[PDB]
Amino acid sequence: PDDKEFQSVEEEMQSTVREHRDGGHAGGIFNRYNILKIQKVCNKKLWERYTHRRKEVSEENHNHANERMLFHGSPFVNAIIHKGFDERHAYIGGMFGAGIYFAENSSKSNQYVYGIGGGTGCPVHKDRSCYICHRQLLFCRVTLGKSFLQFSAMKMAHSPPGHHSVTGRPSVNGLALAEYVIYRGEQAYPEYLITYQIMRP
Ligand SMILES: Nc1ncnc2c1ncn2[C@@H]1O[C@H](C(=O)N2CCN(CC(=O)Nc3cccc4c3CNC4=O)CC2)[C@@H](O)[C@@H]1O
Ligand SMILES: [Zn+2]
Repeated sequence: PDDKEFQSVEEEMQSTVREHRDGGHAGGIFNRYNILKIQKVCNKKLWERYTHRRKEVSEENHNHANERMLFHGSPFVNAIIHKGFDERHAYIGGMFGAGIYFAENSSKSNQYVYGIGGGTGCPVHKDRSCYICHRQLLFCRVTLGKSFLQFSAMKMAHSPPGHHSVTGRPSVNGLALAEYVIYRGEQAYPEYLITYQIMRP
C-alpha cells in the first residue's frame, strides 16, 4: 500500500480536528494527533456485501451512491473489522435513533473511542485525555444514497421512507458539527484502521 494513500488519510485525520464545546471532556485536550499506524482493511466478504448494497442504493438514487469517506470511533473496532458494521448493536439512543453514526471531523469520532461521552477513558489509566494509550479510529467508506437532511432530534428505527440515510446538520440549539447515520450495516465498509495518540497541546 502506497505512502501517498496513507498521507491523504493522515491529512484528513489532522485537518478535520475541531475545538469541542465540552472543552475536551469526552475525547481529551489536543489540537493534533501522533499518527502511529494506518492499515488498509482487506476483508473480501465485507467488501462484496458493501459493493452489493452500494449498487442497489445507486440504482434507487439516480445512479448515484452518494459515497463519503467518514470517521467512526468505537470500543468495538476489532469486531467491526472482522464482522462488519452491525445495526443489531444499535438501539434507540442518540439524536437520530437506532443507526450507525459517522463524523466528517476525526475529533468528533475520537469522543466515542472509549464509549459514549468517552466512557471512563482508557482501560489502563481511566483517563479520557490519556496521552499514553494508543487509540484506534476507523476511516470508512459510507454509502449515504438519498440522505434525509435533519437539524433536530428524530428517533428513527430505519431510514425515512424513500431514503438511505440521515444527515444531521449543525443548528443553534442542536448539533455543533455534522453527523451521518445509516440504518443498515452493509452501507459502510471499515476501509482504514488508524492507530494514534492525541497529543498534549
Ligand atoms: N459488528 C459489530 N460488533 C459489535 N459492536 C458493533 C458492531 N458494529 C457496530 N457496533 C457498535 O454499535 C454501537 C452502536 O451502534 N450504538 C451505540 C452508540 N450510539 C450513538 C453514536 O453512535 N454516536 C456517534 C455520533 C457521531 C459520531 C460517532 C458516534 C459513534 N462513533 C462515531 O464516530 C448509536 C448506537 C457503536 O458503539 C459501535 O460501532
Ligand atoms: Zn491510558
